[PDB]
Amino acid sequence: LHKEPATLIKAIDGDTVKLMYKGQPMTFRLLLVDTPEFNEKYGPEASAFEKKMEENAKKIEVEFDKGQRTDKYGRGLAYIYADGKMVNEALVRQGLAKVAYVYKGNNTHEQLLRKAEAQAKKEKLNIWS
Ligand SMILES: Cc1cn([C@H]2C[C@H](OP(=O)(O)O)[C@@H](COP(=O)(O)O)O2)c(=O)[nH]c1=O
Ligand SMILES: [Ca+2]
Repeated sequence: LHKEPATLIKAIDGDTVKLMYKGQPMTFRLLLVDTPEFNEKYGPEASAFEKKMEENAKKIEVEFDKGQRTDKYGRGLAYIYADGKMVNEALVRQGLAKVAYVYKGNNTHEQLLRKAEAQAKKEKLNIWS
């Protein structure tokens, strides 16, 4: 896998964000995670966390996996990095996202995120509280 550039356009919620990628606006859906909807318990906290992480970053990157790069809704499917730190992993590690939507051939960082989930659950953080 390879990191590619992108620039924040707008935070949307815990697991979607609008980025400019190859000079075009795109909505991205974070691979391998599920945040609560804003509507839902810890939804606003997940959204805030993503937003702060992305907005505070000097450099956003996107990293596609080996399989499909867009979903059925035309969202890009990627791992997103903020100043080299994976947003997908960070949400999971803080108990603000569950590992979810693990489809074969876009699951390169599954075990990394599962480990983060186990640590969050051990610490009874947020969703695991
Ligand atoms: C994360 C992810 C979601 N999706 C689709 C599956 C779900 O379909 P449905 O909309 O039919 O439920 C939806 C979940 O996204 P959200 O969690 O943003 O709603 O996005 C993929 O197809 N591939 C993926 O990697
Ligand atoms: Ca969601």
